[PDB]
Amino acid sequence: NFININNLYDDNHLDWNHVLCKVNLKEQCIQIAEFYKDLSGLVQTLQTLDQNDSTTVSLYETFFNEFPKEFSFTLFEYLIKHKKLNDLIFRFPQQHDVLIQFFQESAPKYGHVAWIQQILDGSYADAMNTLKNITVDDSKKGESLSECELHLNVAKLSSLLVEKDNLDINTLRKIQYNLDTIDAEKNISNKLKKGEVQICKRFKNGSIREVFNILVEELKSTTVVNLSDLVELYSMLDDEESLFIPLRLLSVDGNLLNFEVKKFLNALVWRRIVLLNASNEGDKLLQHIVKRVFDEELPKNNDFPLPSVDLLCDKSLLTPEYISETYGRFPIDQNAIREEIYEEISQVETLNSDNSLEIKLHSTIGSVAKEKNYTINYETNTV
Amino acid sequence: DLTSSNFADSADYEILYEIRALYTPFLLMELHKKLVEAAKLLKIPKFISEALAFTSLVANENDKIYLLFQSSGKLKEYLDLVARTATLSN
Repeated sequence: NFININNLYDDNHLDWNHVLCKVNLKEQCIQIAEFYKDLSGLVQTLQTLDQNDSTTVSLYETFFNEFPKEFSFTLFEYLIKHKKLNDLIFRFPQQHDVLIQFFQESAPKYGHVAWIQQILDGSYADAMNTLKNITVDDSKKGESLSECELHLNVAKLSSLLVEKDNLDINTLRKIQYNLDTIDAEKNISNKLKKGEVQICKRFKNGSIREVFNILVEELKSTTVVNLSDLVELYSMLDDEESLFIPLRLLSVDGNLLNFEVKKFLNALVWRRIVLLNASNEGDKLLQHIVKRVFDEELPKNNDFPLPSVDLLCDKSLLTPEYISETYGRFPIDQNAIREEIYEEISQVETLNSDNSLEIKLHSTIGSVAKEKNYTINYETNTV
Repeated sequence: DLTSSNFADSADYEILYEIRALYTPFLLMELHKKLVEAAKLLKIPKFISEALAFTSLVANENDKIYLLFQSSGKLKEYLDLVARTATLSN
């Protein structure tokens, strides 16, 4: 069964022996011009060295665009790779290849692997509308930093003045949504060079500060972000310049959350904070960050439980299968995080005796209620 | 309209849209007629780029001649003369 490796040699050295029937003398090369119903290599490399709009009156092709198993294999093999344009293997469109690709895209063969006319040709209408399929493959990332910036500034500036009608404004929206994740790394690279991050002296110990410390070390230099690791370093983050930034991610990237996973992320962060508030008296730590949850109007833009007693007293919310892979994406030990999260739970229940940690959640929402309607809940854990 | 800090009016915008549209691709197109009726293909009558070099020189976001330009109505008129610039070397 060495079939595939035989016929490797076969089509290779038919294409080689169809540019070797071109550096030989000629008369019976007519018997390639005429001469197929199956087995390609008669127009795959027999005009694919020059422009294909100068050979639409030639025998090689437009004679094989009616022979089956010849017609379909020319335009298939030319639209495999042309993508990334900020590379040494293609470089950018401006000359020869651009005008061939025009032909092969508005065609019975299809895009989403090439979009070269949908950045620059002339077209706005067919270009940016079919470009919309491609700007969910720039969902929280660029390809190159310099390439993503090129697609989006062209799609932005194209869509600044809408002249395929003027009502067709959808084409601005997700284009803006994607410019942020390259802008972020530029800004933050210079900012950690100055540096402003601070670390907790309570949870310094453990494998729980290693989600935080990695992200820091990656972001000294220009690096495309991951979002869920930010929610998951929450309660191990210190300083009051940032201590409220994944409240944003719960809202606007809570859309990228699945609406079942988001609940147990919330169960993790408020169970860490209740213990952290046992070493703070006054309950002021909780009081300021539950103010920011009420003045952005978090529970009324999406479902969101406010810290309360049930969401940290049950061990039916503990899901190990989730922890073994959201901290199984970094080189920390999987048991090390899982038994740490376990002992948070049994410390909530050892101090729900004499109402110790219970009253401290009750009085936090209960004092930021003298000027807002938000008050303690626990029959659903939502107001 | 190029900015929205100064005064603009919408009634008076649609008659920018369309008046632009009538003539700006003509001036563009008469550059491209000189390729095959004045035979000047570059800055010398040799070499045929500067029709193939113009296929994304028409595309610019610095003059924004891209956004008003039809994807079948002006683009088809444009490429048929490129295809006659190509047959000066066929």
